[PDB]
Amino acid sequence: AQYYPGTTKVAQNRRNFCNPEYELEKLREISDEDVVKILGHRAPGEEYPSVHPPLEEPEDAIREMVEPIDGAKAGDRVRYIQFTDSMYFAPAQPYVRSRAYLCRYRGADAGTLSGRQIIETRERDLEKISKELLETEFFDPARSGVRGKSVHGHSLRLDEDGMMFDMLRRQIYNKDTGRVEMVKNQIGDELDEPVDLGEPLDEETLMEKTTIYRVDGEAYRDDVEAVEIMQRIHVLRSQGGFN
Amino acid sequence: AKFEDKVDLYDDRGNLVEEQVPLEALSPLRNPAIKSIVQGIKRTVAVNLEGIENALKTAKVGGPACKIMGRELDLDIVGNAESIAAAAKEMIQVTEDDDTNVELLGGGKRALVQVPSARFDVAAEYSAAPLVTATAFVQAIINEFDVSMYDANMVKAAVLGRYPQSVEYMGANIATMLDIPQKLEGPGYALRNIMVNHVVAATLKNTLQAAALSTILEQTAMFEMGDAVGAFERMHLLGLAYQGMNADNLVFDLVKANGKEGTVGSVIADLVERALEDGVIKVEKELTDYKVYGTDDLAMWNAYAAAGLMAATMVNQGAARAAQGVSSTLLYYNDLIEFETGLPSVDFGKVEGTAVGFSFFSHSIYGGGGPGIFNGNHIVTRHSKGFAIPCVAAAMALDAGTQMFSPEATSGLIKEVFSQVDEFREPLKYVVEAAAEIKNEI
Amino acid sequence: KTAKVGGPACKIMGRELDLDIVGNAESIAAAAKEMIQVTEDDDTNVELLGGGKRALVQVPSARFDVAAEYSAAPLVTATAFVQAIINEFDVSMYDANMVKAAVLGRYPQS
Amino acid sequence: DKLFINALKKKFEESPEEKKTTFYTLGGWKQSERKTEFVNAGKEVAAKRGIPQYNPDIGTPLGQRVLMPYQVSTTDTYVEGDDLHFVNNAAMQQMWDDIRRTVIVGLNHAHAVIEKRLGKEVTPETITHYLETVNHAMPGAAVVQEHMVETHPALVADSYVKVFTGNDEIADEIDPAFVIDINKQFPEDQAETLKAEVGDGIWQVVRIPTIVSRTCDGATTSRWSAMQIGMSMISAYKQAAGEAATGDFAYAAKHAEVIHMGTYLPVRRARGENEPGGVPFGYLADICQSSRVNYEDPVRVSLDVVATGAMLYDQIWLGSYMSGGVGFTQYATAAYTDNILDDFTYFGKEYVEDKYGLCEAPNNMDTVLDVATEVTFYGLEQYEEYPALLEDQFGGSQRAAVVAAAAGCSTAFATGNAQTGLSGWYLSMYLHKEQHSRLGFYGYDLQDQCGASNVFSIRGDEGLPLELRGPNYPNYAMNVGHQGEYAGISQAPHAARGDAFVFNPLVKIAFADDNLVFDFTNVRGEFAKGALREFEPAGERALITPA
Amino acid sequence: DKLFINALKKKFEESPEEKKTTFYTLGGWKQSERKTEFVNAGKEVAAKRGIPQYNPDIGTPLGQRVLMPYQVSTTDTYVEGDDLHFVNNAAMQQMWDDIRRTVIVGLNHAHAVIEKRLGKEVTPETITHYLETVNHAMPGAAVVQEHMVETHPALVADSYVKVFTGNDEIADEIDPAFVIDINKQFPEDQAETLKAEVGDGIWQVVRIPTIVSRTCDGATTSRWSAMQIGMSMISAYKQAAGEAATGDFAYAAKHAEVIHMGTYLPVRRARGENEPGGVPFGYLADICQSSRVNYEDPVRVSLDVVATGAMLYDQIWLGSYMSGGVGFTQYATAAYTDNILDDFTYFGKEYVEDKYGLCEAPNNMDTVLDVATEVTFYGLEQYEEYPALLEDQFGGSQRAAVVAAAAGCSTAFATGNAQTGLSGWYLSMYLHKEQHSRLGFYGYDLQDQCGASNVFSIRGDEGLPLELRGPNYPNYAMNVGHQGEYAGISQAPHAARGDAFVFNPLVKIAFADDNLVFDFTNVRGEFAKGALREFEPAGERALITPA
Ligand code: F43
Ligand SMILES: C[C@@H](OP(=O)(O)O)[C@H](NC(=O)CCCCCCS)C(=O)O
Ligand SMILES: O=S(=O)(O)CCS
Ligand SMILES: O=S(=O)(O)CCS
Ligand SMILES: [Mg+2]
Ligand SMILES: [Mg+2]
Ligand code: NA
Ligand SMILES: [Xe]
Ligand SMILES: [Xe]
Ligand SMILES: [Xe]
Ligand SMILES: [Xe]
Repeated sequence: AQYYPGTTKVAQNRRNFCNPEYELEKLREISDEDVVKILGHRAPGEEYPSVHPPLEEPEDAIREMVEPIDGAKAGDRVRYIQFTDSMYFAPAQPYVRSRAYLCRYRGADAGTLSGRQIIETRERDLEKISKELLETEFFDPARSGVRGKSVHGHSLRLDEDGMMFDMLRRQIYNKDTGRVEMVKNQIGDELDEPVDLGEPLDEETLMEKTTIYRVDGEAYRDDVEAVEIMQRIHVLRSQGGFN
Repeated sequence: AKFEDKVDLYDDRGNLVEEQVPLEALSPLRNPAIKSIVQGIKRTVAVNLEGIENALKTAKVGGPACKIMGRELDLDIVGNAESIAAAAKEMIQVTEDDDTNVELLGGGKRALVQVPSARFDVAAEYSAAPLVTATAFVQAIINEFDVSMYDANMVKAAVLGRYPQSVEYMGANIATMLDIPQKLEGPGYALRNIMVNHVVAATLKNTLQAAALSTILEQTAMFEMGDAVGAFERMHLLGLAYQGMNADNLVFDLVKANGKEGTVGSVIADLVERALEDGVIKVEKELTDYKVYGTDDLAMWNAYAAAGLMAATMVNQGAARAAQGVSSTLLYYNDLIEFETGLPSVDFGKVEGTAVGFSFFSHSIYGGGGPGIFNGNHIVTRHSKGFAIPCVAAAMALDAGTQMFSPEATSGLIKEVFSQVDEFREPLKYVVEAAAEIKNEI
Repeated sequence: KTAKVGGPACKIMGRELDLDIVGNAESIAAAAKEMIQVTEDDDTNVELLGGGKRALVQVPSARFDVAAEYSAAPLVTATAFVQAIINEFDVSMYDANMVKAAVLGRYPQS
Repeated sequence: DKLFINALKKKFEESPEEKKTTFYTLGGWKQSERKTEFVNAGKEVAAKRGIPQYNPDIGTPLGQRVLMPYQVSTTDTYVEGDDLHFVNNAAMQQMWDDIRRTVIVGLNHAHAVIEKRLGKEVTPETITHYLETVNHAMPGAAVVQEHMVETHPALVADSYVKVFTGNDEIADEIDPAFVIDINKQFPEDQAETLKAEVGDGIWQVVRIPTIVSRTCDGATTSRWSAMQIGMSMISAYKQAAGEAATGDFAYAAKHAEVIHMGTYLPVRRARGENEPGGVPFGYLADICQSSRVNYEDPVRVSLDVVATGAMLYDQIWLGSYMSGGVGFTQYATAAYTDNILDDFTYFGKEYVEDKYGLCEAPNNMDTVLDVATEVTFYGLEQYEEYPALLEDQFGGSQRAAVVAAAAGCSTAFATGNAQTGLSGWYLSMYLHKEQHSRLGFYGYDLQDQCGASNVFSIRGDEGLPLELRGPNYPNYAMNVGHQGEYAGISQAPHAARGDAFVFNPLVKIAFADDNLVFDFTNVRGEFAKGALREFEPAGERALITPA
Repeated sequence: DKLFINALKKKFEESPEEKKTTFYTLGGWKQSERKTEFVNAGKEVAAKRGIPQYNPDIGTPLGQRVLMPYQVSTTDTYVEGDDLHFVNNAAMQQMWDDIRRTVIVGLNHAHAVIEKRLGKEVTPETITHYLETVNHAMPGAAVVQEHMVETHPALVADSYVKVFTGNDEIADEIDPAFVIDINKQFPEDQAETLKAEVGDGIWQVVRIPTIVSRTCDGATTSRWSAMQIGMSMISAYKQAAGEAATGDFAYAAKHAEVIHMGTYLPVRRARGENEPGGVPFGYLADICQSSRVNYEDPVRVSLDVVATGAMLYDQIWLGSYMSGGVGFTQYATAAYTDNILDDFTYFGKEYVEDKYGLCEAPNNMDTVLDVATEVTFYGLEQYEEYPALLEDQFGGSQRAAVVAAAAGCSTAFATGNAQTGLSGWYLSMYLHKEQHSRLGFYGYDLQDQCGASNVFSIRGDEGLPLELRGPNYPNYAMNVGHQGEYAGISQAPHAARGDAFVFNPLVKIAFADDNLVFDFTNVRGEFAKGALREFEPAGERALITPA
């Protein structure tokens, strides 16, 4: 699959996120316990609450052909993880996430907004996905944020440390260490022990990995082949609706 | 036949049934089974005899939390259901041995009623089914117990509710699949104002049978709305065949090839391959490491893309066993396939647009609800002309119990009664057989 | 011809289209009947009246055997005559919406 | 003495029995303080705006007869009829606004979604936290997003959310500021009936701002309510601010467990929810709170409902929504002024009480023919013996409504059944028509002639118990002088029976609330207070306007 | 300088180009004068009523960033966003009331019935006598019957009836107090177009009282109008007060020659006539009177329509009628604050003027692909170069609506056709979505994705010229950030062409009236006046309420 047209770094970064054969660059190591703490749906070691009994406990050719994910077999709840991406060269961006999620992950419910992007799926499968979303180049601890509510910041100016605005301040930059610590879960509840999220990517690497077009980076109007395809779809949609 | 297209018909198990069937043999205007499905929906009414008895016994009539103290009537309606149903059928029928059907269910607690077709041959719309059924059972109950003139109005309230003070049958103890004609978003929408939960309930949560029935209802309404007329008729017939009828086993094969490990993106890649394999699309232009695809048959590309859309829904929401992600699948299958190919998505963007609001109005505060409460006459999901609702019926069929407003909560009377008719419960069977029987008359 | 569409005293200046519809009413009505009819031998009837100024249309009964109510008659007739007028004069994509407003009015806003 | 004698003596100098008086020498409109105020105001209006307006010389000259004052029944307040026009009476406008801006929303499905789909606990402590959250958000304030602009708390001070439940122990655990205390508002036997009807259910009574209700329409109420319920559910129970389960609360609040005051109307009289035409007669009887404060006097309870409905249905609904202009003020005041309907109805009550005993009469046509005929003849004879009474209620429609309301309510006092009371209403009309060879206006008895055969019909758009009927019942959809009285006949048998409610116990509880602006326990007393320009309504824009 | 620079400098201490600022140290809600007023008011409100209300400690703490002031575009008025909430802004409420209480009723059929069926004469002198009669009766005063009670003339001082006609001699013969003079209100070339459209027809502009419109609903307007027209026809032309021919006037006034501001809505969004959802985009452009005072600046005319529509459709209609609560104030203020949309649209005008010249471009997709793409890139680049601008219009929906409106209006400036302007609107969305990998809220581009295929469709519920579409167009029925801008795109090609009207010449003339309360020639200026609490609305009850 080609996934997306264009000849800029942005276009290639969008293809890289969508291509399941592209191995996402791992930038940090996060423990399983910290991921469960960041999600905030259950305490580490707490059993998965069930919305319905396990599947083993009707006749359908589709049901027999589509292998369910492990969380659906057990009857786990559908929980979420939600990210906010700064328009100042965050590596991932809202529509890039949803497009990439439905190429890479099974049983995914993705939603795109300007100030947030959410995926809902079975709880134990979300934890496996959230690990990759938090450890890889999908996430930057300064220009990106895990936010279940009060997501204001994607379009705001940065603070003195280069951190994106957060009404609840879930991610704290440490001036002494140069690393970001997550002091609350994505809904804003204080954690017992913060989770180290590593150092923010420098401005050189952000522009190398970002998927947003900007005039002070790579402008969308200069990626003439990408614009041409969007204009082509607009014209073909118009003609199809007429006849 | 107006069109040259022919399709190979398959069953809900991926087995070939009939090869090279003209496209219009599946048309609602020609297929006798689709005619039997549409006419059956118009004339079928469920009567809750137990609910009527409980309403009369408690004087709880006319809407939620409503009661008139002092109006209680203790009538053994369920105990006398045989005599009551026999008297009602005598008033419902036009002549003896016509197609009037009255059957008791649940030991007399329920009643399946099918108003004779002769009443509809001289009627403008479909309201004769509940109105004749309600008044026949009201009269039958009154005659059975000799309810006095001063008490009979409570039997009327117990059966049909607060009508005509309310516009609807508010608090009634009868149910149909269609709603009152006043609630149509527009003329010709009546076959769309059928809740997805209603379809899933009476299909008994079979994915392919729910998908076929939803497509049958949606595309048949496209004929009544005038959308499937002239330049657009072939597009709607092709969409009916490939997306809802498993034409050429395309939906089935796509689901089979991506069922164990596949995603929406993997279903797209296989669908684009199949369209290129079958000559539906061809490389029109080459950009920098990007092939621009074109087609000389937009209606056929739309049908192929619509098949993969249904298959992507079955793969994505089937793996999760939760229907809620169907709004995401309907959106990004179409978003991804446009930048994958350079061709317009299903319904030329209208499925993607419908999915945007459907995602919103099923994950926010401003209205909507669960996927099962939507329908073609909902303001949120009326915009795509028959290509989006069938995927929701397939998704709700795969939901393993994650919905508060499931068909068991909003369509309980439908699941018990309307599923008993074999035409509605397994429509893929009869529509394929009927198309084969008329293949040489098209 | 006057761009007076969509209700009483309504007009969109600059949208005027001069089409000789009545002069070609025979070809237009024949083209519409081809879209209104189900088969060549159903009970579809399209007749011109007043020298082509009017048209009597009877939508075939086969469409109502698979319809819930009666709105198929105006909706199928309206879109068949809209398409027939557009095909007759090759009305461009950018002007065709005026033919739709002239036939069916302000629906679906009203 | 007859209850209307004092009012008649206040109106005219002659004795009530005198058949002669003098006309044409009263000075026209100059006899009236109110008309004089209007003439001076019309001059100022025309002068300020440069267009003629009120002019007593247009058309025919008002005031060739006595321009009567009216006694508001059950009070000693005497006003000119112009003071009872809904445009001139802020108490009447606020009564409708208080109904229009109210909706009842259950918490039972929502709490089930919280515990099952979200796996979180619901306790009286969480309900209190939610209620404190919703009473901040409901008037129009933010709880989640950053940089939100909000409504002025003083402009929306009348909007709030309360809850009630039949479980006394649960009710005592919720913060009492948010609880409608059934045990404090209703007498013992009524409170036990209502608490038994509600059971373990928890129901919200939501009132949106009057200023919004006046700016928008009735259909806004349930939507405005649902948005702020949904936001407060997100905040109080720590949901993601927009996930899949959030859609359940929206559907629950907008459709699943919502009780509208009025259902929507068909196209010819196109109107959304919470408009007067959608309010059934049973709801209107239950909105009126006379039942819980005058429960020993079923006549007083029934006639307070008549006053509620006559003003709403005839003056605001039929007199403005469906027509307009000068309106139907005196068409309605005939039913709640001068103690005229009171005298007629207290007669029928005593007649029924002595002959049958309340609710002891047979529920058949014999009781209808007896009670309705006796009360009708008594009522019509009062106009024949007191010429000042006949000149007071000068319109035949007025008289037909008052006489039949007494006959209908009395028949319902006897049978304990509202349907035979309705049959007595129409019999009263037929006897009235024959006695005086006249009835109402040109089209008064459309429903009245359809009446007898449709009382006990069971057909599609004909058969309904009176409690379920309303202004949208086909025969009733057009004409003045009926709907408000039908609401009184619906209240009549339940008031005599001692029932806590007529049709919906949740509606009855929803208006037993001291934080309402209009006092629904004293409807006629509120009408008099608004006529005297002493009523303080909500929704004014004075705070955001210059001095 | 860019037109938005001044507003950005007033909002923040940093220069508009700076990418960094400081947060969290502003004191929360204490940074704002308005929030401080709300906190104090909520404390007083809660104490007075005994129920908690506004509480800044509920939910999340507002004010971690700068709580911005907003410049009302084309003015020098700076207010906090709460002052532009429709509940807090009496000018916004009065703008909608002036539309809701207005109806246009022809006199042409009525005068024909008088002369043919009644055999009586109609002259300019009789029309003046009728107009003097109707301006007494329309506010709620009697002309025929004895012992009528009337509305207080001071409470209904805003109700009146005027007439207009294209015949200068007929207009000059009617008393000028009742005449909307087309020659005085419109420039010459516009006046000739309107007078040619009206011809010898005589049309009434009826405005019923604001206090009634707020008490009732929009469907009251045409009924209230018809009642008082009929009574004045009976009085002025000496009919029997109720004969057969009287029925003709009623049907004429209620159906035959009546122009509603809004048509009724279907059941799901059940509403009668004259509600915002029924007002098509062409009517809204003609209601706005910027066209007759700013006819030399097609950008100024188009954006005054955007301001008119964004407030009504998003804040009142979608933000209250269809939802409610805190609402959609800033979803709409993005389109009429800080001169942002002005800067974007003046760019596209000059681009079109320099490259094509206004209305000289081909009406095809080539012009769409060129102008819409160029204007879109300009709009998005301003957010990229001015971080304060991106922090100002922080919501993606806000940005998508502003950018696409400029692209749509500019494309319409080029083609002189609103349908290609609409196509440019949706193209802007597609380019915007791909450039920033984001667009609007969760469900912003439902219509935006359906857009391209439905611009030139001809099918039943898909095909309509943009002037005929409105809030009931199926794709448009739900979502913010479109409807007000669609009205501006409807105005754009006619403003560039110099047309006197967009869709209905009678609607355009009917609001060229200085006796209106709201000044529709200066919509944004009126919004600023209401934000400063200096606007005096109609419909207040102060006269009938205690001090
Ligand atoms: C709970 C929801 C989900 C839903 O159905 N509506 C919400 C909330 C609702 C509430 C918020 C009131 C409160 O705070 O109590 C209100 C005011 C509607 C109401 N009930 O009165 C509203 N949104 Ni929302 N909402 C808005 C917006 C937005 C933008 C904000 C993006 C950002 O980065 O700040 C995003 C959608 C997007 O990503 O594009 C958004 C989301 C959301 N919106 C998320 C909450 C997001 C969060 O947790 O912070 N709104 C806007 O884009 C601007 C206008 C603004 C509206 C208020 C106004 O117009 O003045 C408000 C309109
Ligand atoms: C969707 C539909 O609601 P229901 O799903 O029917 O509850 C519809 N409301 C709306 O469209 C809400 C519009 C305003 C809130 C969203 C603004 S983006 C309506 O009430 O008719
Ligand atoms: O004379 S009519 O009875 O038509 C009018 C009654 S208000
Ligand atoms: O977050 S949502 O887009 O659903 C709400 C927008 S106000
Ligand atoms: Mg008081
Ligand atoms: Mg002024
Ligand atoms: Na109102
Ligand atoms: Xe079904
Ligand atoms: Xe859908
Ligand atoms: Xe009572
Ligand atoms: Xe103009």
